[PDB]
Parts: sequence; structure tokens; C-alpha cells
Amino acid sequence: MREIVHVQGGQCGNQIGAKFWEVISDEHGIDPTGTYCGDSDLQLERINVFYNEATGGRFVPRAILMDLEPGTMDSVRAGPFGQLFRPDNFVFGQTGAGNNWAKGHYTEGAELIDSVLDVVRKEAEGCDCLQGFQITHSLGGGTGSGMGTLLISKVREEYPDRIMETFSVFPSPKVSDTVVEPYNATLSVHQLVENADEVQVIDNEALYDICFRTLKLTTPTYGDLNHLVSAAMSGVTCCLRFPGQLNSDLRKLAVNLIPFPRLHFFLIGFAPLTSRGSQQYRALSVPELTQQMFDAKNMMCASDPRHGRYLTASAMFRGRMSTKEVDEQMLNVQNKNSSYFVEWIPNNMKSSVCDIPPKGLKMSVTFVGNSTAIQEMFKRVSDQFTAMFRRKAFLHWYTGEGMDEMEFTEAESNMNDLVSEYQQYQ
Amino acid sequence: WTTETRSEYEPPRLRRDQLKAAGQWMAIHVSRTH
Amino acid sequence: MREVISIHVGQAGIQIGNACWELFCLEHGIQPDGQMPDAFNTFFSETGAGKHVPRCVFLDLEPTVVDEVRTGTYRHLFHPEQLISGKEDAANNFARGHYTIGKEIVDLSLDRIRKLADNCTGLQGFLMFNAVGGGTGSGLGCLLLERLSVDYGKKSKLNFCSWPSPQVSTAVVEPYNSVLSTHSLLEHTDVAVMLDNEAIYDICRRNLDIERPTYTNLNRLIAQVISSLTASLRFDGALNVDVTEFQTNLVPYPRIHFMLSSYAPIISAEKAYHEQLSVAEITNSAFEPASMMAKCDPRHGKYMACCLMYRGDVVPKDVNAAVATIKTKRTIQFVDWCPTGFKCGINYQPPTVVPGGDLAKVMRAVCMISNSTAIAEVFSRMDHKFDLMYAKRAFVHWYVGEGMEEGEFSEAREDLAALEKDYEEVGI
Amino acid sequence: MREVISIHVGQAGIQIGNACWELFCLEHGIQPDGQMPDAFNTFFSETGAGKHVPRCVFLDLEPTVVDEVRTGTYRHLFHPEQLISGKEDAANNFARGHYTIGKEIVDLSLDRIRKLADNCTGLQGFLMFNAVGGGTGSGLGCLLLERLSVDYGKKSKLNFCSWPSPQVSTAVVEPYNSVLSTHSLLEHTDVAVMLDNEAIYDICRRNLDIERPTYTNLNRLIAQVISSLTASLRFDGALNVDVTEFQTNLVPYPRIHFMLSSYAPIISAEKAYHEQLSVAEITNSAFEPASMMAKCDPRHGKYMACCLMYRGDVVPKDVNAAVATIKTKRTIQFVDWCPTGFKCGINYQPPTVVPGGDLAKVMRAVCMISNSTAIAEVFSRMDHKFDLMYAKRAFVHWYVGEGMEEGEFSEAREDLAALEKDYEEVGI
Amino acid sequence: SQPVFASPLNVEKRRLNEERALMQAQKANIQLPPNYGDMDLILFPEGSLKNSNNTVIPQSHLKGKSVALYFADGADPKCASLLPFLLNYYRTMNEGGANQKIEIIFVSLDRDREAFESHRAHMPWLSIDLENPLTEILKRHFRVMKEYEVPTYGYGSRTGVPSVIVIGSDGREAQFLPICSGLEEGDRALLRWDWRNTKFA
Ligand SMILES: Nc1nc2c(ncn2[C@@H]2O[C@H](COP(=O)(O)OP(=O)(O)OP(=O)(O)O)[C@@H](O)[C@H]2O)c(=O)[nH]1
Ligand SMILES: Nc1nc2c(ncn2[C@@H]2O[C@H](COP(=O)(O)OP(=O)(O)OP(=O)(O)O)[C@@H](O)[C@H]2O)c(=O)[nH]1
Ligand SMILES: Nc1nc2c(ncn2[C@@H]2O[C@H](COP(=O)(O)OP(=O)(O)O)[C@@H](O)[C@H]2O)c(=O)[nH]1
Ligand SMILES: [Mg+2]
Ligand SMILES: [Mg+2]
Repeated sequence: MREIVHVQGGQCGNQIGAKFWEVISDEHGIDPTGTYCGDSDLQLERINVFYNEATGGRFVPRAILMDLEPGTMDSVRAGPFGQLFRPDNFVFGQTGAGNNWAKGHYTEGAELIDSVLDVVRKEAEGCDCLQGFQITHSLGGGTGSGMGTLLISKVREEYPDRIMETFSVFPSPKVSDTVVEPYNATLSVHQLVENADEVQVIDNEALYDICFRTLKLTTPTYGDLNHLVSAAMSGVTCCLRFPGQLNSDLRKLAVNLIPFPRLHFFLIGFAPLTSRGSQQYRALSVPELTQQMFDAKNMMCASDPRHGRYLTASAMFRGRMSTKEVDEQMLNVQNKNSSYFVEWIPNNMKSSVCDIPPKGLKMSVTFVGNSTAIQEMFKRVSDQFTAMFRRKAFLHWYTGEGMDEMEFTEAESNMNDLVSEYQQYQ
Repeated sequence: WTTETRSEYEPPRLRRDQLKAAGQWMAIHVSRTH
Repeated sequence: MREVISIHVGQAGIQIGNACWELFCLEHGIQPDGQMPDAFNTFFSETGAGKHVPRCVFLDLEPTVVDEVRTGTYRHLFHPEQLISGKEDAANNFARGHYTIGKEIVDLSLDRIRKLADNCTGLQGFLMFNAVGGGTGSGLGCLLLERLSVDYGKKSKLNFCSWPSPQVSTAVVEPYNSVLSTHSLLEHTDVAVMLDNEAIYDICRRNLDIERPTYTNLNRLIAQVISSLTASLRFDGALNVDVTEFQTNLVPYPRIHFMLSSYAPIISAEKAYHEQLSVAEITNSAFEPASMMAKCDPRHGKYMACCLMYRGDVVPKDVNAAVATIKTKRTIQFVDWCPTGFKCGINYQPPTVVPGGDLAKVMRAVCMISNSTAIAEVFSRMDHKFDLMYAKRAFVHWYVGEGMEEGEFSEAREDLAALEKDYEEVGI
Repeated sequence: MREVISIHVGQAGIQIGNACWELFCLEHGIQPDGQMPDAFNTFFSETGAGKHVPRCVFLDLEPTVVDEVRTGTYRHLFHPEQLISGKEDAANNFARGHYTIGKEIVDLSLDRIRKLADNCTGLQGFLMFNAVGGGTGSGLGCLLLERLSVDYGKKSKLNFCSWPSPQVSTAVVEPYNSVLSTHSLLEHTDVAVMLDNEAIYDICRRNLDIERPTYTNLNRLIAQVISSLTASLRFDGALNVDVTEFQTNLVPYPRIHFMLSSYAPIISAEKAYHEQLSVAEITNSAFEPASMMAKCDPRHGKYMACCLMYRGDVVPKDVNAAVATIKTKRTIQFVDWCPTGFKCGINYQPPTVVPGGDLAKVMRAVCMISNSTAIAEVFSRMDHKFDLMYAKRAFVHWYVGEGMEEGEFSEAREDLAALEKDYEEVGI
Repeated sequence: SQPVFASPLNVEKRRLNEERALMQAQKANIQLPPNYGDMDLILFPEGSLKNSNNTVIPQSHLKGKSVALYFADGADPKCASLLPFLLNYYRTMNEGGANQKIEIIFVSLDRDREAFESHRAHMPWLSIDLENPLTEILKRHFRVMKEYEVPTYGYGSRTGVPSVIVIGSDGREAQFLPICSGLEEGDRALLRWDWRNTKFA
């Protein structure tokens, strides 16, 4: 079938990466010791989309782990569901690349990138049926931004016909440990526009705000923040794993959503969202998940969509349901929010059904959507970028390893381009 | 989990038994009337 | 010796053929294993001893729906080679299912067309099922219709197209697949029946009185349309028809071959007590403007031809008095150059009932295939929808980079435009 | 009486006749001891106490497969002296099989062939399998064919040969060895049947859906070709084609004797019940170019003669209708000087299926041995391989210090060009 | 002797049949020892086959069927991955028809009764209990070993577990379905099962 290659990069990227492999292993009924559990045909007929079979029958991951620390590599190895990952795909690099785009992209990260393209190669040319890549990384740091986008670039000239799909973690302005987010992220967006075609924006502001409000959480640990991300990750690729009535795809998502090819930045929702207090107490039906997917906070990015206009959206549903109820729910939500959709794109709503519900639920939906409110965060972190760039804030750590100041203004000019294109399509 | 085609496109004799267990079954009149 | 070949392309065609072959297998008494415990000669070849393989081919560029049929209960019914799985679905793109990934599938699917049509001479037609806005529904269907035109010259092609909805689209590239398919559907198919989706959702809502219908209930009603369409080839009747004269009785001009579809009665079993179903009222319910399966209001459409097929116990002249009353009733208006406007075929066998379906057992049924000038509204709304988004080059770079040339959209516009101007040239 | 003496030279020859002498034992009821629990004399001889030993010789210069037969499941069915093995492999060298080590094995080979001649009356032929890419098969293949043609030159010297495939092969010196077989498969061979592994692979992976097949799965397919070709010699019935009518309606010229095999009801278990399995389609599949058992497209050529050996429950009326539509189809062409260029071999014996193989219980089979001018192309790739090899003295010194004389390499290239000269002038 | 001469099932078959031959000759120009086609046995005794909830099914319900032995393990990832596909083939094929055509009899490589029952809880076809010696006799008869630990009689292991083998009336193997074999078609080898020739009579 369609092989999907998962690569996770960075301290942030490996933590969502491990949590994503809790979720899809629960969906496909796989033990942490690797063997399959149960008699569940509908979760095993499409096992090759994310898994490979391997000598003794262990469903080995197609997962590639890169991070230039001996940091979260051995914490996810010693943790639960960590004995799945191959003890070959772990590429460490024991020097550290702390909070620097230089130590991931140009220097240091460039010597270990020559071995992680090897692991991408021998995993992918085994079967020449690759539908896409799945990259997870944060742009507000070192290894995740630098070496993360460094693998992003070199994978695209070797397979220049297939999807790469980034569940990126953007700066998240308010809650921001360390001080070099405006330099690192702005000097990383201009590759996520050129050699990218499917970008998924994820902030820790709206991830915390989903926790504090739709779940009401008091001590939201980093484990269950990633559980919200991994649920949405498993829902956006549900059709590559389960049969359905209106079958979606990652390429069906890509062709249908993005306009002119630099507009590929998407909010993400996953909204059967309740607490455990009001967990028995909800009529879980199609007309009310549509009310929950289309109200601000439930979007995982901290850019408020009511200040903009959805150019094209998608409503990739998962569960037992009847189809004219999703069709009339898309039409009436376009009718009441007519100012929130675009006049030169009729019917700004993709729909699909993955049939098999998520584990535990009975219906769910993944709302990925292009918004012209997305430049709200782009101007936010470019404002932080120019406020530091005027006075020449901490830069000798960057240029000391070798980069030009002219390269930084190319990053700001290319990113200020993205602010203008969204504006003129708004 | 039982996907739609499996759950409804099963053979007619099995669906026959399953729904027999759940309750399957100018004007003109007959020659009597005048 | 009648022998019709069903070709299903696209994900819509595959599961609309699951119910189409659902109705055909339980009509003839053919079990899912293929055995019975010569009326079947038009849809089934008798293989070996006692088993009946369908005269079907299933095509999709994704495996996810077609190996679902292989792994389901209709495994041993079908010959395992015409089940065609691709490698990657075209993904809502006309250019990919036609140019790049559509080439590795047409050379082998038409190879089975070789081996399935070479059995007996006198092929009856091509019942092709597809979606219009789907990627492989429009692209792969176009490649088969072009290469069946060059391989078979004068053979009939009964195309059933699930047209885009007026309101629903479930895609934004839906005009880009609908407009560029009618480029390559006018000069290739012979009898093209247009179908909607929420028109039949409305049928399930009002006639069937079911709260939550879905696509598997769509395909049951459409299966009854195909069964009542080809009931003459399977079974005897008072006025037998044949699909080699449906084109000679429905379409006057070679370029206009677009028809509506209707069925009657659609009654739930719990409301079937309150009426005695007669021929003099199922014809009126068929002609009622909220009963068609395209959602095109026929009050502004001059009718040009009709094809009413009757099933079951029906006397031939309460048909004739039903057509007498609808000549004289004003709300359906006939065009002045076509004084007679009906063909009324009659078959003895009543329509069968699927177990677990919502259709009540009925002694008589009508299916109307009507050619009218109402289709001008169906194509003028897609006329407004396509160029409003093609105003500023939206989504064109996917098609251009996949094999289209910029300007193929342009010339596919003026021949869709020449399609509407012939309609009001008839209406005057 | 009637009999065919089988000579198996080379590792390919031993393993093709390995499956051959398994099928020949299964079809007669010859148990793997010689005891049954007169249509057997062509392949077996009585031995007084109910024992049937094959009329065979297994020749191989290496003691690695013959001694494996001597410690297998058929030890007490072969004659111990009929399995003649050397001590040192020819080891992919035509120089060993013809100049150095083919002298202590060839005198014993003609000794056992001599004893196999004067115990049977009516010696029909010398059906031989060899391994022309490979030292023992080609080298001893040349010496056996020359020495048999100086003391027995009169009888048939029909030969099946495993020519290398154009892309896939398992050596580097086989372009040398194959052109050095040309002066034994031209002026000594009466009937040459071209084979290669890759086309046989394609047959068993497209038609039997064995995606990853092995060597023994090719040997059973060949063994069915041998049994169906020599099916007239044993089983009675309709029009009978022996090994004298073979090379008189098929071989046009004294040196134009290269043909191809197309046994093609090749269906495993789950495509057989689903199909007709009729006379009309087995001919269409046998004439299909992708079902050619050696890799050679007949469209890039021109047929001179074809002999379709039908077997099973076929009747002559379906045979004459099936060959009639081969004339009508314009894809398949014949020379202008052979208007009637077809032979039929209708025999009344269903083919035998090995219990545990990859075939079904097929009721009707056909294998057609066809001479076409397209078989110049399996030597045209051979021209290109030898030209780049011999241009600057490739693996040559292994021949030079082993009995080979220079200039023999050049005249083999000129003989191969002389064959292509005849095959390009005959198609005019 | 089929498929292997040196089997415990084969030698008990041989001793019983030839003992009946000796007694018949003593009671009576009789071929001694008897011929293999004339050799007859009852392969599953009366208390062998049990379906779900442990009711006894005799051999008389396997007539006119296509029956197959399934050797499996509870902890084997191969067996766990192959089990839903065999449930799927079983349910769709058996219920697609007026009568049901195939039958599976399960034999085990589980360590204990708990693993046996935990693996049994998903299986609706017939089964042989671990403590019955027949699950070892058929094991040595069909050459199926997880590892080389039986003192084997010059065999090789015909396959590793899981295995489906269709069985004839007198213990002969009708055709091998190659999951882990020379063809290695994992989970697609169940398609190769034909059911017209291997009628258990
Ligand atoms: N009537 C009916 N229409 C269907 C059904 N399934 C899909 N469709 C229609 O098909 C359209 C989308 O095309 P699909 O058939 O789903 O997709 P496809 O033909 O495989 O081509 P791709 O979109 O590239 O996958 C939807 O807008 C539906 O209107 C069905 O079961 N019944
Ligand atoms: N079709 C088929 N081809 C075979 C078989 N065995 C060997 N071959 C072919 O034989 C070629 C190699 O030559 P061999 O037959 O193995 O060697 P040989 O004839 O003993 O001569 P030496 O090379 O000296 O050992 C390979 O390229 C195969 O194509 C077989 O069983 N079936
Ligand atoms: N959502 C989420 N954010 C994280 C996680 N780990 C780190 N972060 C954020 O990422 C920033 C640190 O970047 P980091 O991943 O350590 O950089 P790297 O190690 O060089 O890739 C912090 O500001 C955190 O807010 C995580 O598991 N989930
Ligand atoms: Mg579809
Ligand atoms: Mg040898």
C-alpha cells in the first residue's frame, strides 16, 4: 500500500513523536513488546502504512529519530512503547546544538545529516510506494529548527514528487523558554515555504488554552499536551489506515486545500473535546461537533480565525455516521459564516469519512484549514525579529559559526512576502 | 468497529434471519362492490 | 444472446456497483458464492458448472475500496483479475488520472475488456458508472471512453454520471473536474444519464421517511434504476425494449444526450397500507417536479422525449390513460416539434426487494428516463461556478504541472458553452 | 513401436527432466518404484517384473545434481548406469565441455545411448534438453549433437534449449558460450525450441500470481510442454501429430528451424473456476505476446507456420473456429508464401495435474510451436553482447589455454550473422 | 506412507492395519504386508474435536467438506498477525453459500492451559486440546516445529508456525498453503486454498 515515513527531530519533536506512537499503536492494537493483540481485521489489513514486518513478526516502526543530544533519545527508549523503535535509527550526535540555527543547519548538524539521509534512503527504497513524509519538529530552538529543516531540504531534491508533511511547533509567544525564538523561527520559515507543501501550525499558547478551557486542566503536563497533537496527527492520516465511504488521502488533502503553491499553512482541530466531569453528558452527533470545530479556541494554533477568512477548509471525519448530515452541516456553517469564507471559492469545505472511529470514541473529526488569519502570528514573530535585529541582539553565536547578515534580511523579506500574499487574498 | 460495506452488504439469507428476528414484514375495487 | 458489460471507475462507481450487483445477484437467485440452488445471460457468464461470474470490471487507482470488496463477502463471486487496484489514487485531479498515473491501468483494464467482450458477438452496451468530480472518476473514465471509442466503433455506451451537487461539493476542485470531463464526454458516450446526490437524499427524506440516510442508501435506489432499465433483456414482457434503440428514441441530435432519471413508487413499508398502488398515480408521482434524481425543476424545461419502463403486473392501457392525462395536463409542457413524446415498455417481472433495504415490496413500478431542455440550468450553474474560481487562476498549477496545458481549461469552456446555446436553440 | 529417447545435458537439463520424469510417471500411473498399482512405451520400458524404467540419460560433468538424484525420492526408478556423472565441473566454460573434460564422459554417453537404441523398435527421436549458457550444457551439447549425427544421422534431433534472457542472466561468460552453441544448434539440430528463464518467470507471476517463483516452478511448466507435445505418441484420439509430422509442417527451410512454445491454459486454482476455460480463449491466450514462453515479441516478425497441439476434451469444430479467427485478426500476420500455415493436434486426453503444484484440473490445453521471423531478435541482443565483449579480448584466456583455437570465436559470430541473414530474407 | 513414513500416526496406522491383515489371513492369497491404499484409519477419535463452549463434534460432521489443520502459537507475532485474516476468510467464505465449505481444526504450541484458553477465546472453529496426545502425534506427522527440539527422523521442518495444511481422509496432505515456505506469501497464501479437490470423505 502507501508507505508513510515518520521522522521526528528535536527535544520537542521526539516527545510528540513518541506520543504519536502511543496513539497509532493503540489504534492498531500493538503491544509495547511489538506483537499484535486481538482479532481486529480492520486495524491490520493496512498495517504497512506506518509499520514494517520484520523477521520474527514484530511490527517494527518506520520511524526515524534525530536529535543532537543524548537527551530525549534514551528517555523515550526507556519509556513505555519505546522498545518498538529500531536501535539503528537512533542517530545521536553527542555535542549539543543548544538554541542555534547554525549548529543544526550549516555547522555540526551538517555532518550528522549525511547519516540521517542514509536512514531515510534505506528505509524508503525498500518499497517504492511512498505516499509522503511526516516531519515533527519545533522551530523555536536548535536541533529541531536547524537540523529539522536541513533534512526537510535535502529530502525534497531526492524525491521531488512526493508530499512532506510537517507538524511544526511555532514559537508560542507568551510561554517561551529561552530567548532566541524570533531569530530561530524567522530564519526557518523561508524553507518551510519553498521546499514544503503541507505545513501544520501548532502553538503552545492554544495548546495550553485548549487544556485550560475545553478540558479545564490544572496541571497540564507535557505528556497530555502531546496527546492532543498525536490525536490530530492520527486523524489527518486515518484514511491511509482504514477503509471509508468517501476516501481521503494526504494528496487528496494537498490538491484540494492549498491555492497557489506557497499557501500551505493549516490550523488543526480535533473536537470531541470535553473534560472527564462532563464526559458521559454529551449528545455526540454530527451537528454539534461542527459547532465545536468552528469556534476559535479549539484550533491548536494561537491565531484567531474570526479575525480572518478560511480560504479552503477540510472536515476529515472519523466514525459511524450518515452522510447528508455532514453535507448539510458544511453548507449551513458556510451559510451563517458567509463573511468568514471566500467569495471566489464556492463550497470552501472538504469532507470525508474514515468509517472506523478513533479508539475509545464513536465519532471525531480533524479540521485542517487554510486561513488568512495565519499572518497574525507571522507578523507577531517578525515583529519580535525586527525588534532584536535593529539593535543587533545576540547574533555572534549565529554568525560566529558562519552566516551572513544578508541571509537574515533575505529571511525577513521572504517571510514578509507571506504576510502580503495572505493579505491580498483576504 | 464494522465498516459500512461489511455491515450492510452481507448476504441476503443472513440479513433475512437478522431482520426476521426484528420484524421484517379514479379508484377501483373488487368485483363484490357495485 | 444479449450481453451488456458494466464498467465501474472511481470510488463512487465501485460501491454503486456493489449495490448494483447486490440487486442482480438476489434477483436471479445467484448466491454470493456464485452458484444457484437463460435469463441471466445479460449480466452473468456461466463458468464451469453451476456458477455465474459477473460481466463486471472494477477500476480504482487506490486499493482501499476495491480490496475491501475482495476481502468482504463478495470475494468468490467476482473473477479475481478484473478487480483492479492501482498504486495511488489520483487525489481529486483530472490531470493525474488521465496523464501520469492513469496510463499504467488503462492498458490492463482494456485487456480484460478484450477477454470479456470476445465471448459472443452482438455486444449490447456499456453500462459505465463514474463520479464526475472525482479524480479517477473523471480522468480514468475519460481514458476508457476515448479508447473504447477507437476500439469499438458503433457500440452503445450507457453512462451514469454522479454529477456535482448544486449546493454540496465535498471538494473545491469540483468545477475543475466537472467542466473538463464534459470536454471528453460529449463525443464519446451515447446515452448519459445525469444523477445528483441530495436530490435522492431528498427522496429518502420525503418519500422513504428515514431520518439518517447515507451513501449506501443512495446506491440501493440507483441499483433499482439499472435493474428496471435492463429488465427487458433479463425477462420477458408485453413490450420488450433494447438499449440499441434508447438512443434512437430519446435523443434527436448527436450532441445532446443528457437525461434525467425518475422512479416510482418510493414508499416505506409502514405507509404502504394507506394506499392501493395503481398505474394511474405512480406515473403522476414520477412526473412530480420534486421526485427526480437530479434536482432540476422542470417547470421551465420543454420536454423532448420520454422513456417510461413499467415492471410487474401492469395492463398496457392504464399506462395509455396515464399518458393520456399527462398530455392534457398543463404543468408539464411538451415542445411543439415533437407531437408524440413517449415510449412505454412493459415487463412482467415485478421489482425485487433487498433484505434490510427501506423499499417496500410493490407489484408495479415505473422508471422514467426523460430528455428535456431543463439540463440548460444544470450546466449554466456550473458555468457560473467554474469561471468565478477560474477568474484568478485558482488551483490551476496542480493540473498544469501534472500534464494539462494552460488553455485546456479555456477551450473546455467554449464547448461547454456551445452545449448550452444548442438548448435554447431547440426551445424556440 | 514408438519411442523417444531423452538426453539431459547440463544442470538445466537435469532439472527440466527432473520435473519431466515426475509428470511422465504421474500420467501413466508409474509409481516411484517402477510398479504400476500400452500407452507408456515412448518413455518407459518393461523390465519383466512389472518395472518401468525411463529411456533416459542424465549427463552432467559435475557430481552435484546427479548424485542428488541418486539420493532422492526416485532412486529406485532410474537405471543406475543411466545417470552418468563426471568428477569435475566444466564451470561455465565451453572449452571444458568440448575440448578437455568431454572425453571420459562422452564415450560412456554414447555407450548408454547405444544400449537405449537396440532395445526398442521404431526410434522416433532424440529429444534433448541443454543449457547453452553454461559450460557442461553447451560444451557437451555440441559434442553429443555432433557424435550422434555421425552414427545415427537420420533420426530426429529435436532439442529444447535454455537460451539466456536479454536482461536477466546469471553469468558473465554466457554471451561467449551461447554463440559457441550456434554451430551445434544450426547444422546439427533438427528442431530447436528457444527458451529463457525470464519469460517463463513472467508467465508464472502474471498468470499464476506467484510473485516470487523459483527454478522448480519453471520446470513443471516446461514438463507440461513436453508431455503435450509428445501426447500424440501415447494417447489415442483425434488428429495425431508425431515427431515426423512435427518438422514437416513447421520447418520451412533446411536451416530455418527455430520456434517458440505457447502452452497457455496456465491458471493456478482461483482464476480457473471463475473463467469459461474454453477452446476459444486458450487460443487467444496462446497467441497473446506476453504469454510467449521465450522473450520474443511476434509482432516484430512474421509467422511461417504454427502447430497448435490441442489436448483434452476438445472437438474439431471448436478447433477450426478458433484457428479461423486467428486469420481474421490483423495483429497476427503470416508470410505471403504460406497461406495455409496451421496444424492442429487434437488429442483425447485431459492434462495431468501434479498433486501439490500450481495448476488446476484443466479440461483442455493447447501448446503451439511457432516459427516466426521475430526470433532473429533473441540473436540480435546476442550480437550486441558478443560485440562489446570480444572487441578487446574479454574472458578469452580461459579458452585459449584449454584446447580452443582463435578464429573459432570469429566464425561463431559470422555464423550468428549468417542466421540473421537468412531470417531477414525469408520474411520478404 | 504419506507424507512421511517415520511418523507415530503412520506407525500406529501400519500396526493396526497389518494386524487386521494377519487376523484376516489366519481366519482365511493375501498380500502381506498390506498396501498403502488399502490401509485405513480413523484419524480423529471420538473425543477429539470441540468447538466453542466445549461440545463434542465427531468426524461425521467433516464429510463433504474441505478441512484443514491450523498449527498456531499464542505468543508468536506471525500467528497473531495471521489470525484475523484467517477469521476473515473463514467467515466470508463459509457464510457465502447455502452450506459452509471449509473447516479449520486448531492445534497448539501454547505453553499452558491459560495461554491455550486465551488464544481459544477468539476462535469459532474446531480445536484439539493440548493435553490430548494427538496434538503431538499430528505435529510429528506434519513436521511443524518452532525450533529443532524434537528428535526428528532425518526430517527438516516443513514450515514454521503458523501453518494451514489441508488434510485428506487418511492423513495425506492435499496441498500446502505457503505462508512461511518456499513461496513465502504471507497472509495471501489462504487465497491459494482450493476446495473442490480436497473433499474430506
Ligand atoms: N451517489 C453516490 N455518489 C458517490 C458515492 N461515493 C462518492 N460519490 C461522489 O463522488 C464524489 C467524489 O469522487 P469519488 O468517487 O468519491 O472519488 P474517485 O472517483 O475515486 O476519485 P478521487 O476523488 O480522486 O478519489 C463525491 O462528491 C460524491 O458526490 C456513492 O457511494 N454514491
Ligand atoms: N529453465 C531452467 N533453467 C535452468 C535450470 N537450471 C539451470 N538453468 C539455466 O542454466 C544457466 C546456468 O548454467 P547451468 O545449467 O546451471 O550449468 P551447466 O549446464 O551444468 O554447465 P556449467 O556452467 O559448466 O555448470 C542459468 O543461467 C539458468 O538460466 C532449470 O532448472 N530450469
Ligand atoms: N508542545 C510541546 N512543546 C515543547 C515540547 N518540548 C519542548 N517544547 C517547546 O520547545 C521549546 C524548546 O525547544 P527544544 O525542542 O528543546 O529545542 P531543540 O532541543 O533544539 O529541538 C520550549 O520553549 C518548549 O515550549 C513538547 O514535548 N511539546
Ligand atoms: Mg471516492
Ligand atoms: Mg554442470
